[PDB]
Amino acid sequence: QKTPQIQVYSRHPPENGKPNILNCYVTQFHPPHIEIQMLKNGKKIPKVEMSDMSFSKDWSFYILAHTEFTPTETDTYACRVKHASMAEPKTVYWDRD
Amino acid sequence: TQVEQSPQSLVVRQGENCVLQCNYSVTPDNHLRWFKQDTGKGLVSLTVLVDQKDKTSNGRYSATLDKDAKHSTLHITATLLDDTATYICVVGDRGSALGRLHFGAGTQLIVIPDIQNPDPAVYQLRDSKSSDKSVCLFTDFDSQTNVSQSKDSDVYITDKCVLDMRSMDFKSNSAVAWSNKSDFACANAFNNSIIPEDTFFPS
Amino acid sequence: AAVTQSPRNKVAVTGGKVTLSCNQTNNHNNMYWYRQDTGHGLRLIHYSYGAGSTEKGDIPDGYKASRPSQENFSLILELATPSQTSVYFCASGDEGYTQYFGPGTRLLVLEDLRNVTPPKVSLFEPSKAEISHTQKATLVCLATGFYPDHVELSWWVNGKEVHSGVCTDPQPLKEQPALNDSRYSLSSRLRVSATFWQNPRNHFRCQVQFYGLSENDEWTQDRAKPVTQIVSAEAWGRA
Amino acid sequence: KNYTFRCLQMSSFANRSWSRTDSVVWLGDLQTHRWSNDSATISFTKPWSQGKLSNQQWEKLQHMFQVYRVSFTRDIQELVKMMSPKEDYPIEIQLSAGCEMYPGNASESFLHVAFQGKYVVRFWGTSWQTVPGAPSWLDLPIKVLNADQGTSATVQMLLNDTCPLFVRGLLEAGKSDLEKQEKPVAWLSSVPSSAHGHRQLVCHVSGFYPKPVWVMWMRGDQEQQGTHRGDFLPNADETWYLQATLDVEAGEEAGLACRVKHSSLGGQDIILYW
Ligand SMILES: CCCCCCCC(=O)N[C@@H](CO[C@H]1O[C@H](CO)[C@H](O)[C@H](O)[C@H]1O)[C@H](O)[C@H](O)CCCCCCCCCCCCc1ccccc1
Ligand SMILES: *[C@@H]1O[C@H](CO[C@@H]2O[C@@H](C)[C@@H](O)[C@@H](O)[C@@H]2O)[C@@H](O[C@@H]2O[C@H](CO)[C@@H](O)[C@H](O)[C@H]2NC(C)=O)[C@H](O)[C@H]1NC(C)=O
Ligand SMILES: *[C@@H]1O[C@H](CO)[C@@H](O[C@@H]2O[C@H](CO)[C@@H](O)[C@H](O)[C@H]2NC(C)=O)[C@H](O)[C@H]1NC(C)=O
Ligand SMILES: CCCCCCCCCCCCCCCC(=O)O
Ligand SMILES: *[C@@H]1O[C@H](CO)[C@@H](O)[C@H](O)[C@H]1NC(C)=O
Repeated sequence: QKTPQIQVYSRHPPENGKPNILNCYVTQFHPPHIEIQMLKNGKKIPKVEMSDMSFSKDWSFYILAHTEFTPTETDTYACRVKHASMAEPKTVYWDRD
Repeated sequence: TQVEQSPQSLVVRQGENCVLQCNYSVTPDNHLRWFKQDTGKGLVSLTVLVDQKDKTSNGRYSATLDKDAKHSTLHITATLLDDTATYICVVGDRGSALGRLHFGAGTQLIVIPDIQNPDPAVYQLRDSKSSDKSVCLFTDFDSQTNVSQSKDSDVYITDKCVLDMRSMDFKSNSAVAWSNKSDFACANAFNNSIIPEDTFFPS
Repeated sequence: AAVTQSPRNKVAVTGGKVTLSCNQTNNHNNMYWYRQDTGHGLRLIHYSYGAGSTEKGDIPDGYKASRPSQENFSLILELATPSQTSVYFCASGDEGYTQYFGPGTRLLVLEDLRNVTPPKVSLFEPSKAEISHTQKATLVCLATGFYPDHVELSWWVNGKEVHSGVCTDPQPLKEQPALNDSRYSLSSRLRVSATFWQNPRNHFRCQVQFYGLSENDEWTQDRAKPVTQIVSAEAWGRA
Repeated sequence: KNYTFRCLQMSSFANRSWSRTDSVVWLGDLQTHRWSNDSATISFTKPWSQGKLSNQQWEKLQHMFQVYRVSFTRDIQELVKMMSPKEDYPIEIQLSAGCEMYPGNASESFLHVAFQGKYVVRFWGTSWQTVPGAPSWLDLPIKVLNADQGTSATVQMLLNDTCPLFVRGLLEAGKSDLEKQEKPVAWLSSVPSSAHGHRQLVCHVSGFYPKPVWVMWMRGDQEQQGTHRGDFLPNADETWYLQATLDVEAGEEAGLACRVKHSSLGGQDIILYW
């Protein structure tokens, strides 16, 4: 059993009020069953696309989630992951800096 | 079912050739085996075909397999009485013990033997212990003759039956009739049957 | 690579327990049980990949399997029913695809055993008229009055079984065809040369192995218990 | 120059009755196929994913895989029964199969199998074998798998002949995507460090293809040895993302610049001054 790493990052330089893509890259997990949510202000974003799950040379799985977003002064964005290796879901917040 | 055989049954005469078919939908199809099963006996493997387009032979038996068509034929050349049996097609879906076998329901073959020198007769045979009890034996008729059941329900008549005296190369048909009725004698036992004109009835 | 089955033939009652055994000394890990019924190919009931493994096949319902050792694989019918009347085949194999089949076991499950009856057996000696007409001699054996129809008829000359010159009726005939549980008769012929029958050192015997009750089956009728048994009749050749 | 073609299969067996098998196919770092458990057929994820195979050759190959997927599923379930009670569900199986393509007509094929996340089995030469460190109980599955001569002949053909031939055609057909150049765009930011007094500068670089790239924090012409490159992270559009951090003293930010070199820029480096 292996614990998921989660990395949250924008496709383009983030600019307040400008449309962009937010990525959540989940890696290093085993077994492959996983649930990934991207959140705006703690609420589930609806239109989230997922890449096909794949795995690396070391046999650990990875998958990329992404969604359209427009960053603002006040809105928070996060990626929440549920996996059997963790007792509780893990949440990583997008921090533009 | 996944494995179908044709014909369901057939009757041929000794010396004639015949062809039996197996068609299947089994996937994947690793190999196909033909078994011979004599009545009330077990399974005797005749051949196994393994290639995409295969041909095998084993004495008087030959077979083909075409995996594209999912079709096999078994050919029996110059049939003999002993070919009388059920012939079963089996398709194995793996090249290992992980496989399942898919069995056809079989084709029943009957081969009518050649009776070389008919000598139809009705003989009376007596019980080894009680001199008074007897049976009537209708024997040595050719395979054109049919033996009918009796009109009287207290007269018993068996179906015909061919025996093979192997060391003399000799075959003969026979049927047996017996009864307790007072009206029963061998002169009259097979009256319900069309028996040969020249049938020997000894004194 | 050989496989054996026991028993070879069995008559049982509805609700009774029946065990069918299969033995192989090939050190094969894998064994398989099938039944064969008219209109169907063999159908897989249970199989096993080793001692302690049993796995359900295509038609497992009503059967339990047991693999106590590498050698033995049993099929257990805890509550036998008439639908289990069949011919059962066991097979074994190693990691290869070949399955090596046993000789088969015939099982008949009756509703009730009350009509079960062993045969009488009579041997009818060759006609002197046949001998003078053909220089051949046909013996006839007749098994009569038996129920059910599970019998094996065989011919023996001087204590060794003969097959050449034999033909036995493909099935028994009903003695009372109008009746519910008619008894059966079966006939067989053995034909030999007149000189063989004429030799007084030749001892001919017709044997019928009858399959009926076991020692353990209950019996409440006044007549003798119709157990599995051999009945035979014999005669010596003569000039 | 060198490209690895990888067919990646992931199969999960939850219990005796539930399972799924999903595959993805990669040529280098570009996805060429997907085969979802819910799909009867393999999906192309590029216009050129059929390579130079005719429709008939592709149909035949796909049919072989369709038979494989069903057969593989039953085989694992039967192997579980065979080794019972040694191994039990849940079971995870991964396969990595393909070929690496070298200059000329040179290539090497592989078929590696992992069980519960550990590499245990490969196909090598003409048969299946376990690899060093694999458990002994696998010798029975291997014996059973190696009894299947038809599968051995097919796998030999796939690895020795089909893979390199197919991939040579893929490389031709996909040349323009494989050789694409996409430009990095960079941007700067800063966070508080693990220690109070320090700050951590971040140089973000995104949208570049292909993967090789150079990113360094710099003071004029002096490369800052403290620069720490993160991992290459994918963007959803088959470009890459990378960031290079530098821990510095609050106040020292002025004069620092992030410089990016990439093949797509044609020697016009990106230089971002703080
Ligand atoms: C990526 C590999 C693809 C190659 C497979 C191509 C051949 C194939 O599909 N073989 C199938 C079907 O084979 C039959 O039909 C065939 C005709 O179509 C033949 O006639 C052939 O002779 C039959 O046998 C066959 O069923 C294979 O066994 C399928 C699986 C092949 C890959 C197995 C990978 C190794 C698994 C190791 C498991 C180890 C872990 C484990 C062990 C035990 C329990 C649990 C886990
Ligand atoms: C296929 O090629 C192999 C040898 O190649 C290696 O194994 C392949 C599966 C693949 O991974 C390659 O890139 C590897 O380099 C042949 O195997 C040899 O076969 C001969 C006789 O058949 C035998 O004596 C050798 O020991 C085998 N070599 C090894 C290393 O085991 C195989 O025969 C080829 N099959 C066909 C059909 O071309
Ligand atoms: C993965 O795909 C397989 C094959 O399509 C699915 O197995 C089939 O499931 C259906 C619906 O339950 C059954 O009727 C079929 O018998 C199965 N087909 C075969 C060939 O076994 C399987 O359900 C899929 N798995 C998941 C989790 O969706
Ligand atoms: C044996 C694999 C290597 C050789 C394959 C050459 C043909 C590649 C075609 C791509 C199809 C991908 C199918 C995935 C099959 C699976 O593993 O489930
Ligand atoms: C098998 O696994 C699936 C998926 O985890 C589960 O939902 C299902 O209930 C299980 N089935 C059985 C028969 O245990």
